[PDB]
Parts: sequence; C-alpha cells; structure tokens
Amino acid sequence: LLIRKLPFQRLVREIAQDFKTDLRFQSSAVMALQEASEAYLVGLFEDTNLCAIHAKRVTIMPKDIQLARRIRGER
Amino acid sequence: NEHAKAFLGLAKCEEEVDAIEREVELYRLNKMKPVYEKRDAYIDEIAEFWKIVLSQHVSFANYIRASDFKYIDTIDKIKVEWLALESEMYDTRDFSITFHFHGIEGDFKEQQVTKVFQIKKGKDDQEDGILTSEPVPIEWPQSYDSINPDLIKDKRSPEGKKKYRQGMKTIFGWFRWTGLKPGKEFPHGDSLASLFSEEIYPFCVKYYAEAQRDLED
Amino acid sequence: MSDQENENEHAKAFLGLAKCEEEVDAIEREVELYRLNKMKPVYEKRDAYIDEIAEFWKIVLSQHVSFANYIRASDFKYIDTIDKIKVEWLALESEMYDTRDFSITFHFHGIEGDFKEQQVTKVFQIKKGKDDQEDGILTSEPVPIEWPQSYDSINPDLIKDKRSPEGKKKYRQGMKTIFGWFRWTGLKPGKEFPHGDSLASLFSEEIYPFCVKYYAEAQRDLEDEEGESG
Amino acid sequence: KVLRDNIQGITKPAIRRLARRGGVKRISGLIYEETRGVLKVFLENVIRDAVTYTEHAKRKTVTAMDVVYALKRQGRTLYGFG
Amino acid sequence: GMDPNSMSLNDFLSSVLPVSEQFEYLSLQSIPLETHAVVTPNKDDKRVPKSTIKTQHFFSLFHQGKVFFSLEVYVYVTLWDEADAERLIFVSKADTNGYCNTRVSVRDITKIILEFILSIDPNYYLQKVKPAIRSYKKISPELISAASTPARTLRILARRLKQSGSTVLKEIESPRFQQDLYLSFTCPREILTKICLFTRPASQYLFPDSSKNSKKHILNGEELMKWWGFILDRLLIECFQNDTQAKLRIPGEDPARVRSYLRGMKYPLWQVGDIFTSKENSLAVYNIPLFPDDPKARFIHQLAEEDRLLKVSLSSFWIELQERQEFKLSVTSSVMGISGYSLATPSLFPSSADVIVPKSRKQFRAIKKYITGEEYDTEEGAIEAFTNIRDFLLLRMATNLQSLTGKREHRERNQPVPASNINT
Amino acid sequence: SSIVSLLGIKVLNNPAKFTDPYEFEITFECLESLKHDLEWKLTYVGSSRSLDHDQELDSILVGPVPVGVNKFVFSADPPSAELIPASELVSVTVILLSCSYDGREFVRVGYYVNNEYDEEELRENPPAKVQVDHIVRNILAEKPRVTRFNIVWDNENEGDLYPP
Repeated sequence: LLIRKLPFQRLVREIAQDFKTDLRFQSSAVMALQEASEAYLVGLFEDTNLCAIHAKRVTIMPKDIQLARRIRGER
Repeated sequence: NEHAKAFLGLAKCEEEVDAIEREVELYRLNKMKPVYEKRDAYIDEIAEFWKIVLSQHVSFANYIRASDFKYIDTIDKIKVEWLALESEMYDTRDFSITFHFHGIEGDFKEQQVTKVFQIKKGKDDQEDGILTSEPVPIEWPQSYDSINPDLIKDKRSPEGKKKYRQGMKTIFGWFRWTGLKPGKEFPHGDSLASLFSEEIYPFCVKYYAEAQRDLED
Repeated sequence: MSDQENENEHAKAFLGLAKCEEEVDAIEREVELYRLNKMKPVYEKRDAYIDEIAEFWKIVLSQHVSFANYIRASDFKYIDTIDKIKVEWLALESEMYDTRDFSITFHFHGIEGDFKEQQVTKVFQIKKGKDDQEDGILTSEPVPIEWPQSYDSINPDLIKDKRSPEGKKKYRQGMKTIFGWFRWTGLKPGKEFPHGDSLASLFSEEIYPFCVKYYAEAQRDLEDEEGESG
Repeated sequence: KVLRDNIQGITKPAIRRLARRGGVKRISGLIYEETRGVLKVFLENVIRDAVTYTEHAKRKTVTAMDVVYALKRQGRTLYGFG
Repeated sequence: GMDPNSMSLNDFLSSVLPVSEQFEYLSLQSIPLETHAVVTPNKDDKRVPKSTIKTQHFFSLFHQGKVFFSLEVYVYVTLWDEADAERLIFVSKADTNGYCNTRVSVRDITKIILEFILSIDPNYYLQKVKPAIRSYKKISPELISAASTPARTLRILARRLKQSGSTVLKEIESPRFQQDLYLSFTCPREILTKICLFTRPASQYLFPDSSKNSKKHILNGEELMKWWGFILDRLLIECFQNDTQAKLRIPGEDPARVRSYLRGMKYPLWQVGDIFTSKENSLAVYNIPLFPDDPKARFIHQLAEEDRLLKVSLSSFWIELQERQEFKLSVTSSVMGISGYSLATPSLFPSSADVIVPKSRKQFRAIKKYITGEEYDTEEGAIEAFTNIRDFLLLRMATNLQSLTGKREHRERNQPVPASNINT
Repeated sequence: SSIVSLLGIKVLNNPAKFTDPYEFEITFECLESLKHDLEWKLTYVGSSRSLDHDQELDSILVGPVPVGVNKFVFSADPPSAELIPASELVSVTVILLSCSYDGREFVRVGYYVNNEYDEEELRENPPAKVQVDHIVRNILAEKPRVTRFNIVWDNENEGDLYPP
C-alpha cells in the first residue's frame, strides 16, 4: 500500500541476485517483503518521531532513524 | 432572445469547442514536426538511450515489472508518430508509438512493433472520457508460457486465473491492452501510452546524465 | 559538471538532444499560444448565448461544491446577483504575461439598500519560470470592491481595530468573505482569504471552461440525480 | 558508484507517507537518503535468511512462509511490559 | 409523512438531552441505492443474495452557536431468493472537539440515534431505489440526464420547449419508464438485524485538527474497544430479544483474555469471534464482508490484486491484522457486532423534519464538507460549522436547522444512579 | 512461550547529570528451572553513525536462575566523554539493556536519552570544548521500547533447525 510495488520488487531482485543467481519468487512473497517493510518502517517512524520529540525538535533528522534502529535491538 | 432559441445556439458552441480541440492539435501536428524530427534525428544518432532512461522514472514505478525489465532492456528504439495528415481514418487527437527490440536468443524474438491509440469522449452519448487502443500481435517470451494467457490450460483454476492475472500485467499484456476490459487487461495502460510519448521527455535527459554521474549523494 | 567531456560523435548528438528538449518546449509554447487564441473567439460566441439564459451561473455555483467550500454561505445572498462570469488568458493581451496567467471578470446585479450593482476584473499570475529558484505559487494584484453596508462590523476597511481578540475575529470573519478574496494576493499566509489560490484555479480550470457541463448536471427528470454524473 | 547502486525501492513521496503513518510533522531532507539505506539493510538481512530456507528446501522460488519465517529475526517490539 | 401517532426524531433525541436545555442539529441521508452482496456467498450454499441495497446517514449536534458531535453510518438491506430478508447497520466514524459541553455523554447520543435507525421500517429503503446504471433513450420521450452531453442536453431543452411547449414532461413518470429507471422491492417489517463496527484511530476523526484541544476527550485502544462494547451491551438489555448473538474479537489476543474483557458486559450470550465469520477453519473470502473504506475489506481487495483470495485462511488474516502496523489499528483494536431480532418491530418512514434527503450524492457530500472540511484547531471552527450550514440550508433549500428542548432529569426511579452525573 | 520473561523496569535517578550513574530497578519471572546462565548487559550509544561508539556501562551474570518472580537493582557507572564524538555528545542518543540466556538474546529494552546543557547561554551557543559538568541527561522512563526475541530454552528438549 504505502510503498510503490514494482521498484521494490526489483530492489528485492538485485539484493538477492548476489546471494543466489537466477533465484525466483512467489508474487505472495514479494508482496510480503513489501508489507513487512511498510509495517517495520511505519513502526520505526513512530520511533523516529519519539526521538525527535524527546530531543525537543519538531523536525526528524538522520540521527533519529538510526537511533530508532538501535532502540529496537539493532540487529 | 428567448431561452427556447438561445439554448440551440449554446449547444452549437459546445460542439464548436470540440472542433477547436481538433484544430489546435492539427497545428501541433504541423508546427512541432521540425523539433519532433530534430529530436528523433538525435536518438537515431545516439547508439542507445531508452534502455537507460525509462527504468529511472518516478511514474515507471506504477507500470513495469521486476521480471520484465530483462525484455525491455533489449529495446534499441522508440518513436511516436501521427497519422491524421496522412489518413482520413484517424483524428489529430489520435496517435501511434513504434518500438524495436533486439531480443533474447532462444527466448524472445527480435522485433519491430507499432501500437495505435485513440481518444473517446461524451459525444451525443455522455460516456466517460477515456483513452483506448487496439490489440497488437507480439512474440511472447518462451520462459513466460506459465503466464502467457494463450497457454493457460484452464482459466477457472486458483492457479490458472492468478497466472492469467500476472500475465495480463506484463509489458506484453500492455500490447494486448485496449482500455475497455475492467479488471481484465493491463492496469493504468493508458498512462503508459502517455509515459513513452510525453511524460518521459521532461526528465529523460536529466536521467541519461544521472546514469553518467560518478559522484555520490 | 566539470566531471565529463562531450567530444565524441554520439556525445555531440546527446548534447544536441539536451538543447532540443528546450526547442520542443518553445514550440509547445507556440502551440499553446495558438490554443489560447483559438478558444478565445469561441469563448466570445459561447458566452453571447449564456448572457440570454436566466439564473445560469447561480445554478453552475449550486452544482460546484468545491467552490461552496471556499465561499461561506453567508455571502450567498450577494453572490446570487452574479449575472456574468468571464475568464481571459493574459498571454494574448501582451508578451508581459505567460500562457500560465489569467484574469477573472464578474458582474453583480446588486441588492437595493445594501450592495452596489458592479463589474470587477482581477489579474492573476503563477511564479517560478524556467531557470527560477522561487516558489511556484499562485498570486494576484489586490483590486477594489464596494462591500455591503451591513458587513461594516467585519469589513477590514471599516472595523476600528485589528489588534484586540475581538478585532482578530472580526478581521478573520471579514477575510473569510468573497470580498476578502478581491484584496487577496497570494503572499500573506494567515492574513488573507484561505484557499484564494484553489478558488482562483477552480474558475480558470473547472467553473468557467465547463460552465455548460455543470449547468447540464442540475437539469434532470429524476428526483435522485439532481445533480450528479459519475 | 554505478547505476546498480541507485536502484531504488521507495520514492520521496512514499518515504513521507511512511513518516506520516509514524505521526511525523516535519523532515530533514537527508531522511530521503537515510530511509533507503535503512531499508537496504532490513531487506538484505530478511533475504539472506529467506534464501537460506529456499535453498535448503531445494527450491528456486522463495515462498511467503520463507519470508514470514525470516521475519522472526527482527523480533516484535511492544511499547511496554504488560 | 408527519403522522401524529408516529415518533419524530425530536421525540427520540430530546429524551436523552439535559432537561429544559435547548439544542440544534443536522441529519441527512442519501437516496437508497443498488449494490452487489456485502459478503461473498460460498459456492456450497442453497441461498442467493438476490438483491442488495445500501445508503449513508450523517448527523451533527450543536450547542450554544457551535458543534459538539458528528457521527457517520451506512445501512444495508439483503433480499434473499427464498430466505426473505435482513437489515444491517455498519458504523464508519464519530468525533467530538470540546468547544461546547453539557450534562449528557456522547454515548447516549450514539445510542438514541442508533434507536432512530433501528426504528426505521426497512421498506423505507425498498419502495423506490436508485439503479447502478440507467437507460434514458430506450423508449419515447427521451430523458435529460448525465448520459446526454452538455450539447445534447441543451439541444433536447431547445427541442422540448419548441415541440412540446415546456421542458417539463409528465409522461416519463409512467410505468414503462420506471420499470427500468428504478428498482422496487417489498419484505416483512419484522426481520433479522445485524450491527457492525471496526474500532480504530481513523474512525475517531470527522473534525480535522480538533484533537489539539486539551478539553477534547480522545478515545483510543482498550477504552474505545470497551466504550462501544458497553453501547452494544446497552442495546442487548433494552433494544433486542433475549435469544440474540453478540461477538468480540481483537488482533493477536488470547481468546480467553478477549472472553475476560466481556465479563464487564451484562448480557449473557456475548461470545468470542465474529458475526460474519460463517465457518470454522475457513478461507477469508467467504467470511470478511466487502464494506467501504475499511482496512479488512481493502485487504480483501489487495488479496484480489495478488489474486491469493480463494486460498487465504481466516487465522492467517487475523495474524496479518496483528503483524501489519501499516493498517494502523493501534493496540486493543476490535471487530464487534450483534445479530438477531430487535425487542420491538420497526415503523418509521422518517419525515423531512427528521432528515434531509438531498437530490444528489455531490450535494450530500457538500452538506458534510460544510462541517467536516473546517479546521477545529480553534473554537472558531465550531462557530463557522454552524453559521455556515445555517445560511446554506436557507439560501440553498429554504430550510432551518432542527431544534429541540431536552427532557432528561438528574434523577431516577428505577436505576441506582442518574446518567447526568459527574462523568459528563 | 519463553521460560524466563520481564515483568517490568523502573528508572531511580532522572533527570540527572550526564556524569551521574544510571540507577535501575528491574523485575522478572522464571516459570521453571533452567540449566545455563542468564546475563544482563547495559550499554550506551556513543553515535548514531557507528556501532564501534557503544560503551558497556555494566553487566550482570546469574546462574542458576531462581524460579518465580525476582528483582535486580543497578547503579551503573556513566559513559566516557573522551571516547564520545564531541559533536554527538551534546545530543540525543539511546541506552539499551540486553537480556540473554545461554548466549541467545531473548529481549532488548531501549530508551531515548537527550543531552542538553542546564545553562541557557550554552543551550544558545554550544562551545567547541564541551562543558561535561553542565550536561543534563533526560531519559524517556515513560516509553520503553521492548523488543522480544524467541530462543531455545533447553537443547536436550528442543532442536533448533538452523543455529548460527
């Protein structure tokens, strides 16, 4: 929904080509990668805006989404 | 004057507006031609261009598939071309586009193809204003015979109607696109007719130079 | 820039293409100039018959619900005297304007004892031409209009004060009016008529170019489609 | 460095829309870079697990169960204890 | 119309309002319209949803020159090929702003407007019905519509005045015209009822920016889940027969912890699950209804774009309502609903003084946009949402807003505590 | 599902000096007797641009785990400013408690920390040399983010298909 499908799907292909040449996917899987990203990023943006708010800024900066990566146990 | 007679005349103005709509576009078909020809004459002298520009477009996000880009990379050439000063059969508000593909050897044939496009409107019958086209014969990939609509065994199936729904969304199902089959052909296929002919050109040279860029953001 | 030379025979062709895009634009302008000019006389022929019809424009502004959000229904008794709407594209009167730029005209039949009978024309202009770094905003020159005598408690010209809390409310309700938009100019956010850009765009892209299409939407035989069309 | 580097999964408008659903009012323009770099890590993590289950089940084609089963690594996150 | 032995909406609405305090309100409803089935039938079934009919009703309550509530609700009727009929209410949205106050909770506003809708005879949506598509030239004289162009519209006006002396025709009201231009149906007035809701942050929005006001109560998550569950529970013991079904389900929550939240509620046959969920261990196609602007119905649509929909399990659909934060449900979100027979039989055919019934879906939108378009960052938004609709209905409909005095005292004879107490 | 689980955490000393210790009081539960050790670790993020800027403030080893509800207290020494990027230091960052059993992390808790000076003229003009004694930390002790993680709890009862 929030992401535009078809460039994501090709991002999914280029990142995967380097771990397996000629890999396929199910349409269900590619859209799942997409709906997981929308759900992880929607959650991480609610986190990035709490970093900003805690910082005593209105404005988010690239500091805030990394700190939000750290807050959620990085990995 | 009486409303009885004034209405009759006002309707003829709404009909003269749509006759101006053809004249101001006939002047497009006449006056643009020497910068259409110049532009074409530079893309016949550039070796390859379209296999660089198209994939970068923010609206190309809407249209063409991760899997299909291996076939549209083989595009050598794309040209837009009008008919209405050469033929009575077509309106100055109608148009055609030409592609030429080098192919994949033992998979997808080397081909030149033309698709025509024509505009519809409320005209006596107030049917919704839309863009439309005719189906074109195309040589499909051999790798795509699982989703090529013409090789589906049974289109009732939970796999067969999904393989049909995939297949109709390809760039090759866009060649079969017409504008007239709700939920049964390539989605947004009219706005892909506009993208190759008009919405590409405002940015394609930004995009050509962007793929030549070695600096980093 | 300064990263790349263009000395090859195909790199000469690419630089030609990179200037031809500005030649295409410059005949896309010559053709839009023809378009504005060709509409212009049929704009005359059309509105000659509109000028005979009763209530035409009050009906067009009763189907046009985007305008019934920018205009506050309290003004309606005054906008109901509209007898003529015109719109004209300024690039045709002079080189001083672009094919983006437009001027709106009204005549108002008035109301005996409160509001004067009056014709009024208002120029508009968009910003940010080619090579510009300004905002591509819509903007206008401010233009006089005779306000109803019964508004002089909210009219900015005749309210004794703008600085008290009351005077801020009297000013806000004044600047929310049809007559606020004739002072509006596109440069003073939070001190002038809200959406005076979207209003100014509705006239020149919807209300006036398709005045017949919306008149024809109120005309019905059926109690449940008066007016709708899609 | 090369165009392959510059294949994108998300436009500037879609990054603002994700942001909007995280309740953001205002954005530094460098978030339009940074979000694409943070997604390039989220996916190459999910993908390296999912291709591992796909290889290992003897398949060419990646399945939705191999994606939901890679997505266990990121955990789940809860604004509290209970 | 305006029968004296029948209930006006003022005789309902004034019975929960504070006693001798006077209020104004807006009520409007679009004309009853043709639809496909609200849920997909299973191929195994003897029945067919042989006709489905819908519309929407809009409401706003005004106190002291200003608005203090809005509510938005769809209603459906399903005619079966042999199983007669059933009505359904679905609720879309409701909102407050905090810029007027009074000795009544919006709970009891929500209940009494739901009783006005529950008292409508379903035959008020069936006697004449707006078709999906129409034919305007098939027989003679031809009809002026949005199938004639603006050119052919003004050519047929100039033909009707010249040949027939008037634009007006009496003839096109006759039955071989209406046979096609309108649907018309009939069913029993005693029928099975359903009510449906989906409790989420975006349903708590009709006054933009209004949540900026520290005087606004915002409802979210678990309290919003309970607040509406006590509203269906306040129907179950007064407005329904005591054999009626009532469900709750919540994303990702243990089916006994959902059963445990229902120990608050009074009525017995409150149960864990869903009213639409037809089968155990079933595909989401036969069980998730095709409602407008709902995230579940939209997700049945994304499960059609993927074309997985004949294969997707209901467990798996509910795990996706837990897992996908992108749907923006917030924690302790809920699907709730009822099905069964109301405690009394309906009767209304509501008047012009109960509800405006505007002659177009654009007009109906615009009457909403007059309130729900304004910026509630300030008290001055609630003042304009009333001065602006006022002057609208007089200069576009020759009409007033409706107005009425309340009846409800801070005293009881059968309850252990009055309603109009400190929680107001 | 997990055998050990977190009942909650509270923060004893805030807002406080940067150069104050980080006092925590943590309450947790064990359903039944485990074999290996449990290990708490608490860490500070020295920059958003690198993980090589994290500091361990403290760690805590417990083997065997007492069954039932159980509570642990901290007073962990603050982070070294000389190892912290000077431009980063007068800014927002996170503190993170790891909890791990037999070397698998089954839960992380993170908290946002804002570093700002308690004097208005250093709020207004931040210096090139940092005034460490005037930085106040503010921990978001109302809004923990609790990332939980599924793991094995005994390998002789449960077989992991793909251990790393």
